[PDB]
Amino acid sequence: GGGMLTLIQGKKIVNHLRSRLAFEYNGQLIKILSKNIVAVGSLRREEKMLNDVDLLIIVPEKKLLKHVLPNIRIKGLSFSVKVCGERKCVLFIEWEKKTYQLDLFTALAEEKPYAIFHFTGPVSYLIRIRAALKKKNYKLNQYGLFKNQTLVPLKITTEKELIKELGFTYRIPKKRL
Amino acid sequence: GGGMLTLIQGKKIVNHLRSRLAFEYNGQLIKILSKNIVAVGSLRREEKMLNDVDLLIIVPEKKLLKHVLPNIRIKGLSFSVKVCGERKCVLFIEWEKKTYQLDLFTALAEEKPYAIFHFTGPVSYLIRIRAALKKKNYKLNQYGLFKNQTLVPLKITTEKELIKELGFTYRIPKKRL
DNA sequence: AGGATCCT
DNA sequence: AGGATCCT
Ligand SMILES: [Mn+2]
Ligand SMILES: [Mn+2]
Repeated sequence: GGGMLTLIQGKKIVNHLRSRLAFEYNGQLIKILSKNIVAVGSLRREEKMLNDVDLLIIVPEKKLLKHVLPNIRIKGLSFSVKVCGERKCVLFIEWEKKTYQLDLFTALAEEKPYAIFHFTGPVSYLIRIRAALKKKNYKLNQYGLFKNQTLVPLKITTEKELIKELGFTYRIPKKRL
Repeated sequence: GGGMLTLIQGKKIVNHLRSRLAFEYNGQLIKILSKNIVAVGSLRREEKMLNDVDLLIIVPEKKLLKHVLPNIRIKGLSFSVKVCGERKCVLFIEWEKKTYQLDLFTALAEEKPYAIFHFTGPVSYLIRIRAALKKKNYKLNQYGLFKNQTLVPLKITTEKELIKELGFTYRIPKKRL
């Protein structure tokens, strides 16, 4: 649906969106803070050409998940909604007379490092990491580390801390595969 | 994405499409036969208003699944593709200056009665039927009846024959729930 | 209930 | 590998 973007064009779009995201809640437009917007996906991995732009939005309250992506607003930018729910929302945005795919995802604060790790990818890397943890009866996803469907609380805050606690070598996003 | 259709408008669209569906295969446009096109979903259940139109296409060869929906063609009608693969293809068609959702699905000959049953719905009915079979260690889907992930070949040809063999009362599509 | 396509 | 949204 969306056209190809260069990495620089993608970064320009992310920079534009950082101050312009909001959601409608009880008849009020609530602005989303730049600090709670994280560029993820292939843009974070510095791929030269992008099929879409991926943003992770950190939502401060569980009760707001109902309202954020389903009532997403982008100041001054026209867009259509391809698919949308509380956790994923795919938009086709109009930018400089062309149409591009913007993927929006949400995470709660407690999920943040797991979500950054997940949404950064790439898929081949996630599969190898998850297969290794699966052998030790763990399940890793964008929400947490689980054993036997029960959350395994880890004493970590950042993505780096998570990767170290999971027992893997840290790699900059561009070198993950 | 698509507008609401009346049942009669839906039927008009199905009638139009019956002679106009084809797919591109090795540089040739292969016409799909009307006899292999079955109206399913809420249109088959005679719902007064439709959110979309559902067609089941019966594909004569397994090897053609690669080619049919991914290269679907509709003579004289403009459309865009929302999502598409070998088994489901959702199109937004232009009809009399309005946009409507056309859902296309494929089944092989051996799957036909199971596919008709599945795609006719409604969801509430499928769930109750499938839950009852699940208690007897069976799994029913659009492809067949399974026990322990193994196909259970049934001596049936039609949807009516299938429903009787599965041990349920036959109901016209409009009365299934 | 069960599966398809699409997201990383 | 694992999950979201959408299809019946
Ligand atoms: Mn991406
Ligand atoms: Mn339908």
